[PDB]
Amino acid sequence: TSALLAGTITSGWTFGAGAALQIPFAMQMAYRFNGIGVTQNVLYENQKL
Amino acid sequence: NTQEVFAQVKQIYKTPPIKDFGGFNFSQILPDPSKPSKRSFIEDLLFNK
Amino acid sequence: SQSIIAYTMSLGAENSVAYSNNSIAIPTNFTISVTTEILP
Amino acid sequence: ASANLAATKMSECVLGQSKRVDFCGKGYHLMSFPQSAPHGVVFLHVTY
Amino acid sequence: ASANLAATKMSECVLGQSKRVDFCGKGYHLMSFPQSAPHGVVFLHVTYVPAQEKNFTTAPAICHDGKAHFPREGVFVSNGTHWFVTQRNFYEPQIITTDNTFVSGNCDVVIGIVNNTVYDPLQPELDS
Repeated sequence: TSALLAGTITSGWTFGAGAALQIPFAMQMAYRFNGIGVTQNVLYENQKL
Repeated sequence: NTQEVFAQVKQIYKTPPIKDFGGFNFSQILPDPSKPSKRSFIEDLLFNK
Repeated sequence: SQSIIAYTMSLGAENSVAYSNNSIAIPTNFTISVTTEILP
Repeated sequence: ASANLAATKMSECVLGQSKRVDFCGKGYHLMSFPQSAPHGVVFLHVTY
Repeated sequence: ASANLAATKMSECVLGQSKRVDFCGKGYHLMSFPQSAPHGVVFLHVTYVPAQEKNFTTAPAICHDGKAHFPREGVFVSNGTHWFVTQRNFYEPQIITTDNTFVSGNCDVVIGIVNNTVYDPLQPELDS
């Protein structure tokens, strides 16, 4: 359970396909927001909220 | 049934000491290294309930 | 000189990947895999 | 069947981002965090 | 239940491309080929797997003249001296332009932003 958190927190959706992948967490949510029809702007503009 | 669920990975990942994730606090889900059993706060509640 | 042993199971190798606010890992090549799946 | 379902959620919800409605929580799924439990498992979904 | 699953995989994996993870093989699914067998069926799942990596320095945006430029489809990377844009799952670096980017707001609200130049293809034609 702890290993799968460290991969999701770090790599997001990559370690489930192959080798792990260093990605910052704030950048993962930018791609996940794009996965629901929302741009990267509202995240970085409201990163604290 | 456990291997198909929990053993979805092939290599153990771990978190860094510098937990900089853009303001997100995963302390209540990450393991407490002080306890004998390395399970998180939320995990410990479920094992007691 | 062989014998049967008993041990605690290991769950794979540790991998403490890199971390930073200014780091990214991008693939440069790729590898096609063709695995197999049986179902009765 | 519950175990095969949970194994499908760890692949779809945790290891990836699912566009399936109400499969990884009510709302637009962003990511999911698993937690262990006695004779079971618990998912902490995140939705927009 | 195993048969209903195989019927579900013949539809989602073979007859189409599935975005479901670990359902039609390990990795990003491209296509799958079925094969018969006694009292069952065999699926040959073709998958895309990135193999060779390379660490890079990144940033979420670029400050050009006060305007923050975000990428339309890709990420900003750096070889230590110059910044480019590239697709996520493959290193195809290319110059930052106003066509590869999107403008929203200013540079005083985004965290981790960096100052750099953005190219405008219209400018050199004016000098022609």
